[PDB]
Amino acid sequence: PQITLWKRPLVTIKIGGQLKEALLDTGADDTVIEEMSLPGRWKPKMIGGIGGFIKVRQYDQIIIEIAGHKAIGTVLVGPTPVNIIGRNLMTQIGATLNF
Amino acid sequence: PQITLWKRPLVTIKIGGQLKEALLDTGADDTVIEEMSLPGRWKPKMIGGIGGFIKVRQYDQIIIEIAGHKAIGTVLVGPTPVNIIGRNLMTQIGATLNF
Ligand SMILES: CC(C)CN(C[C@@H](O)[C@H](Cc1ccccc1)NC(=O)O[C@H]1CO[C@H]2OCC[C@H]21)S(=O)(=O)c1ccc(N)cc1
Ligand SMILES: [Cl-]
Ligand SMILES: [Cl-]
Ligand code: NA
Repeated sequence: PQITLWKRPLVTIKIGGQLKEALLDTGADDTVIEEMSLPGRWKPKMIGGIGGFIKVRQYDQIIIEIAGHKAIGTVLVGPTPVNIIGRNLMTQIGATLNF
Repeated sequence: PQITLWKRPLVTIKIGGQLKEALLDTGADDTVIEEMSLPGRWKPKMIGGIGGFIKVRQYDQIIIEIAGHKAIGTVLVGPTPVNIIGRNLMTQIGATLNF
């Protein structure tokens, strides 16, 4: 699609067998999801934004379906106030900003 | 232009006669820039990101060039780690997300 920015660019994702809503966020380097279980190994990470840092679990090689488009990559899991799809996965679905 | 997301989508802005770099950020409702002087009165605002909230100064009807496009609108000033152009001004320059 072409998604205008009058409202938050929310999309449906599928991750870990679960359907969720997430924000397409060009200002996020990494994808960060609210607490949930994911399979395999993880390692701890700190990520920072406005407000400061939160501690997250970094899971690699996670498949996510984003608006119907499959992508694989790193997913960070932790106490984010919103599920955010970052550039690491947006590149994989061919997302661009146009003006 | 068409901006891919392999790198941070940084653009040049001009505000108060000064060039700055800023991030086109679809996950930001609001434009928030690092401390600087702007004309007129400001109003209080709290914004919440990853990390928690911060207090900012809200300036309305500020003239700002973004990647060579004129916008006039609300600019928040506060301790953001990076200058961020949010949806409020990205809509003024006609930006969309496409995939
Ligand atoms: C501040 C940016 C440089 C970085 N952020 C992404 C940004 O899009 C967040 C993403 C976001 C969105 C909602 C809540 C928390 C974080 N937006 C944000 O803080 O926007 C604030 C300004 O406008 C407001 O509208 C949204 C909250 C306000 S971040 O959420 O801190 C972040 C940092 C690292 C990663 N990997 C992923 C996300
Ligand atoms: Cl990745
Ligand atoms: Cl590409
Ligand atoms: Na893994």
